[PDB]
Amino acid sequence: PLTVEGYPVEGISIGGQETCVIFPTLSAAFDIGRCPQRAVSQEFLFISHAHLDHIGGLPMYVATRGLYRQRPPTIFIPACLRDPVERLFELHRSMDQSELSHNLVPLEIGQEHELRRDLKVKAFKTYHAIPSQGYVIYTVKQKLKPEYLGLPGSEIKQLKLSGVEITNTLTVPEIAFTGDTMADFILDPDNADVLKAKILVVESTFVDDSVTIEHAREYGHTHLFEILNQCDKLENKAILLIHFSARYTAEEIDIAINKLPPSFRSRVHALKEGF
Amino acid sequence: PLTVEGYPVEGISIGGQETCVIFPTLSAAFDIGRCPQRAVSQEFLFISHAHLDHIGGLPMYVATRGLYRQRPPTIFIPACLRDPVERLFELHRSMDQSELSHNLVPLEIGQEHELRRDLKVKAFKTYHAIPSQGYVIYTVKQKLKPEYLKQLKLSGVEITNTLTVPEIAFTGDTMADFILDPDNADVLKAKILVVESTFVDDSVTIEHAREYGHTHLFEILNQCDKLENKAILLIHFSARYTAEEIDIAINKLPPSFRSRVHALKEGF
Ligand SMILES: [Zn+2]
Ligand SMILES: [Zn+2]
Ligand SMILES: [Zn+2]
Ligand SMILES: [Zn+2]
Repeated sequence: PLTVEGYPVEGISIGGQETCVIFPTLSAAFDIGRCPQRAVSQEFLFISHAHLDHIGGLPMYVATRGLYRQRPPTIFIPACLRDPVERLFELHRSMDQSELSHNLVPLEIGQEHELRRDLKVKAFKTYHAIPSQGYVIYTVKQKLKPEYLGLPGSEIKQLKLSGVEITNTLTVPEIAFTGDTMADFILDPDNADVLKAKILVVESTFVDDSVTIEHAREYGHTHLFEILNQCDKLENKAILLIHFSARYTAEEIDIAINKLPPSFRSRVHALKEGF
Repeated sequence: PLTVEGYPVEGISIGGQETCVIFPTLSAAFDIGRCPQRAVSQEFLFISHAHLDHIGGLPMYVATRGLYRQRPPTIFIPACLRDPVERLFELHRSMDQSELSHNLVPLEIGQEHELRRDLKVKAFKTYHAIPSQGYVIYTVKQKLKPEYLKQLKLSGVEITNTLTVPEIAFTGDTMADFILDPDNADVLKAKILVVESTFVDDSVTIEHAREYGHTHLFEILNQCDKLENKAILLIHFSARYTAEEIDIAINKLPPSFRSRVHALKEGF
């Protein structure tokens, strides 16, 4: 199984067909594809945009969690999609008489929401043919202050009783997911945290010269050549490339990645499920 | 692969998760599940009811046929679903900014629709927790009358007979009461009956299957002589089962019934 910077990664992203990228240790799915069964067990769903290959599985995801008596999921969407997504769920309810319980959380670009005491999300601007946004998940953890770092637990414990503040809150961009986008998201000055996230999940719909950059840009997509051109500004520990055109074989993908300069290439991974 | 009375059968049916049963030589999908890629090449989609494990894949199926430049599919639904399904397409059209071209055919129970010169479908009543119907596909062929095996053709005598044969019956989700409905006689004569048996052994009672609008294998067994089908294809087993448990249950059936039973075990 695929693992990136310690995180298992599941799911699939074929450029024409479906995109659902799953981080099961975060209970997170980035887009819903055709509702792969592995996605059903994730409590948090982040929708980048309303193309059917990204959003089409949404009602089935909610319905299946309901059937299995799982906690209603929390679903993050661009704010402008709240209207149609409400309409969608009410239509299905009007037919199938089910509850389709969920928490729908519209986010505008730059807005944040808490997933858990130690986890939060922030939406960021992406550049695509229809309304869209990416998401950065941040860890929010307590870390020992420098002066207490090398200290026996017994000692730490008494400091706790006395009531000393012994930790600092550390907020770190952990996973950044673009969904479909042009490479210009990299140049948007609001996106600095995207470029420092431990893992960047970004589409590279086209990876070799069989397709031209400006053609990639024609449909709101990114060419691997553009990621390379900007690689010096990508401070991510890992880059997970997704959403390759269905025209490609897995071996073509590997070839394209292998051709990258070695220092950058060492940080590059590919989600090849289904290729 | 799975072949039933000469028909390749593809797709998947897992109770509560996804149902899409594909007869590719008929360009037919019975329900759409989560839109398995194999379904996209079928030009005919027959929807039994609106539960999301049966209908959720619908917009993706239409969208993908458009991307491949295949003809807009003809989609059959219970007549009562016409307004909300029309609306659903309009809503996805707006969201994905795509045409989602299709031909929606509301079919009332008993109504028929010509699929090909030699093929037609008819809806039939099923008994489920929400409105539902099954479908029977008939062949319609012209064959020389036995006696003649030109001057009679010129004279304008009918020398052929039009033979209408029930070929595939698909129930979708239903209680076994579909067997009792006298309007469903042809269902019980179809060459292949594709019927759900959500539960297949005594770990669950018949009554429990019925509470949720489903059929227990035991009910089919207990009425097996009413079924004149050449083949019975069981589908929609509860996800609690393994393939081995399904095979065990079928193996217990009496030889006359057992010889005609097949199961769609994909994913089990
Ligand atoms: Zn896409
Ligand atoms: Zn898109
Ligand atoms: Zn079902
Ligand atoms: Zn049902």
